[PDB]
Amino acid sequence: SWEVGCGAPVPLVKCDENSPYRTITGDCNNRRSPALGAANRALARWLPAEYEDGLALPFGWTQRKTRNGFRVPLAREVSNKIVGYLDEEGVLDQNRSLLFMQWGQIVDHDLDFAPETELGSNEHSKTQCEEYCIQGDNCFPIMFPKNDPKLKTQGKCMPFFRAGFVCPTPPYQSLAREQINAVTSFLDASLVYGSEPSLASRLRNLSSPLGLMAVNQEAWDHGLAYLPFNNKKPSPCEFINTTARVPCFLAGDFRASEQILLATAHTLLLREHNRLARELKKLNPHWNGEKLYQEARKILGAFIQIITFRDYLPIVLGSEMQKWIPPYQGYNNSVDPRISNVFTFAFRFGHMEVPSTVSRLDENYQPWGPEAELPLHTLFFNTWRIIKDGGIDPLVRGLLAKKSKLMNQDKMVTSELRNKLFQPTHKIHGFDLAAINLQRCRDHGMPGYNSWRGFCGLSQPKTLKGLQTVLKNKILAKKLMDLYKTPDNIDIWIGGNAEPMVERGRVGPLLACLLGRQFQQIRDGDRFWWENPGVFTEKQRDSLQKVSFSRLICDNTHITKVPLHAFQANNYPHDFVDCSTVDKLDLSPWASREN
Ligand code: HEM
Ligand SMILES: *[C@@H]1O[C@H](CO)[C@@H](O[C@@H]2O[C@H](CO)[C@@H](O)[C@H](O)[C@H]2NC(C)=O)[C@H](O)[C@H]1NC(C)=O
Ligand SMILES: *[C@@H]1O[C@H](CO)[C@@H](O)[C@H](O)[C@H]1NC(C)=O
Ligand SMILES: *[C@@H]1O[C@H](CO)[C@@H](O)[C@H](O)[C@H]1NC(C)=O
Ligand SMILES: *[C@@H]1O[C@H](CO)[C@@H](O)[C@H](O)[C@H]1NC(C)=O
Ligand SMILES: O=N[O-]
Ligand SMILES: [Ca+2]
Ligand SMILES: [Zn+2]
Repeated sequence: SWEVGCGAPVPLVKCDENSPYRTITGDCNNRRSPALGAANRALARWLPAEYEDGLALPFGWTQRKTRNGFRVPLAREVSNKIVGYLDEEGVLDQNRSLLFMQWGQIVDHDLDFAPETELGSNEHSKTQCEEYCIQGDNCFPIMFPKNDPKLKTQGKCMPFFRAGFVCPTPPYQSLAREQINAVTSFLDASLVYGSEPSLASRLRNLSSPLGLMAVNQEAWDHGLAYLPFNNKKPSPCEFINTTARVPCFLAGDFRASEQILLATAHTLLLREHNRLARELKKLNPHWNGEKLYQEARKILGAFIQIITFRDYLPIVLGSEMQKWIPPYQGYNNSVDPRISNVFTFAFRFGHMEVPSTVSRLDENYQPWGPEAELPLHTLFFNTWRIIKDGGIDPLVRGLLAKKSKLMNQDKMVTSELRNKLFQPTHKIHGFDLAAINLQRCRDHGMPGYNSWRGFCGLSQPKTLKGLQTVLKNKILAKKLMDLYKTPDNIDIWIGGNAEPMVERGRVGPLLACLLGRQFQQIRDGDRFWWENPGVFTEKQRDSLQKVSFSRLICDNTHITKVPLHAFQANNYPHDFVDCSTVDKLDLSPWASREN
């Protein structure tokens, strides 16, 4: 009927239908449709894109173009009036560790990245957006409202660049603009291994045939490995401390250095690979490098899948888990495994779970030195604090022993992200992630709040009194109505995040539906789902049932006291046990004898 062919990246690699291992690109997962859930393709559209001109321009682009007859509010104004708060006292989640926040971010980076556009190589267009706050082409600046403190110290706007779109990088489309997913849609450790062959090979330790990943040679961690440095310049991790001059790390995912606990999580995954691979080699001395790498990569992918679906999702979705993600029934080649455009906003519920400080703790899980607790904003693109301030062990104790922020209708996003965010190319701790999220919703042509309520079979408030009942909050509903005029116009990120949480979950009804549908699809539409008969043996699944974040720590750090349930709020030493009492990963079922 139409032309579902459009594609410049058209990697169309040769599919080995006999391959026991994933491609890096995610091609060849679906036999009938080989590019399905592959990287560098369009994000899936669950609903048609909504742009000001029907094609590509965001709502808010043209000041004289209403949405449903109302001006859309400035992203930064919604952020100041609704998302911001002063008092960090009483904000912490009494039953979620900081690792619950951190694992969310890890799983997100595995599933989606819509990278900002670039046109040429060296343009004035780049700085002209920052410098002159001029809207045009892929410059879509976040303008400050009249009373904004940042107007006094930071100029007229926050620079913002439109997300890249599929087919051309620069020329527009006759159909609607579709944003790219740069990573594999499968939950497959693409953030450890990469989603492009090139990056994927640039990262491996080929030198030895042991199937190990490439490590920092310039620096080490009390025996244990560092991610290699990206020695590309200019380095944002260098720029935040020109003295220490420590570059960003080099991971499967370009975002790995964005904050120090992400860099930490990633470090442990570079590690557990090698712990697994070496264990494989001891157990299978005949196996070559490929076999150890590919088999190592496949055990790590299975680890992330299990932690995500057994430990993480049930305490996000709560009473709604069983409704959207019922027990697995095997692989369904008819399920669309693509990450949706809306999911990339839904999964940003995580921004409301980030607390204002990060701690380094000791063996007695006590403050580590005199500057043990640090403000989050000092830790963006910060690699020097890991290398020159005691490696990742003290940060990992913090992940276990400290708590996530709880989402709160009156305390949504900490000022560490809402006012002090650091972005590369940009020299300030002065960005607003909430404002960015709202601007990006529009950039991506997102349907409004009630389109999504409708999509999920939920009520669609049309008046102030309607909104008050759905949000169970008069003041929040009144502020949203003063800004948006109609609930139809509420940006999905703030609409979804404003809903009271479901019984025993950390998101409201709308997000539970959007997140739950996506997670159900990425499991059921995945030919390499760990539990799909023929991916792993009866005996391996008995032994993969064993895996744990508690054990991943024990086995790749010098930490010897851990919680059993590492995502729940754990207080030392009362809710902690010694590592010996924690089920280990019995690799005996990977034992190969072919003689
Ligand atoms: C300190 C922690 C974090 C920082 C500094 C951070 C920062 C960012 C930034 C700068 C973006 C890009 C925004 C844009 O340009 O539109 C982003 C996107 C995102 N963040 Fe966060 N974030 C954090 C934690 C989390 C957590 C905990 C989650 C989930 C549980 C999460 C999920 C996402 C998702 C899904 C996106 C969109 C990814 C895409 O491009 O497809 N983040 N984050
Ligand atoms: C790939 O792995 C090899 C073997 O594990 C690494 O070579 C070793 O490097 C360290 C320090 O550079 C030495 O302490 C070991 O004794 C070396 N062993 C051997 C057998 O060479 C090599 O550095 C790794 N390569 C990269 C680029 O990360
Ligand atoms: C830069 O790092 C050095 C250690 O290399 C540290 O002593 C110094 O305090 C750092 N400065 C800043 C501003 O972070
Ligand atoms: C496979 O997926 C499609 C679409 O979700 C569904 O209609 C079909 O019945 C599924 N097959 C099974 C056995 O569930
Ligand atoms: C804390 O969370 C866990 C799930 O991780 C749950 O089983 C437990 O009941 C919760 N504890 C409290 C005190 O609410
Ligand atoms: O995508 N990082 O939050
Ligand atoms: Ca992936
Ligand atoms: Zn700047």
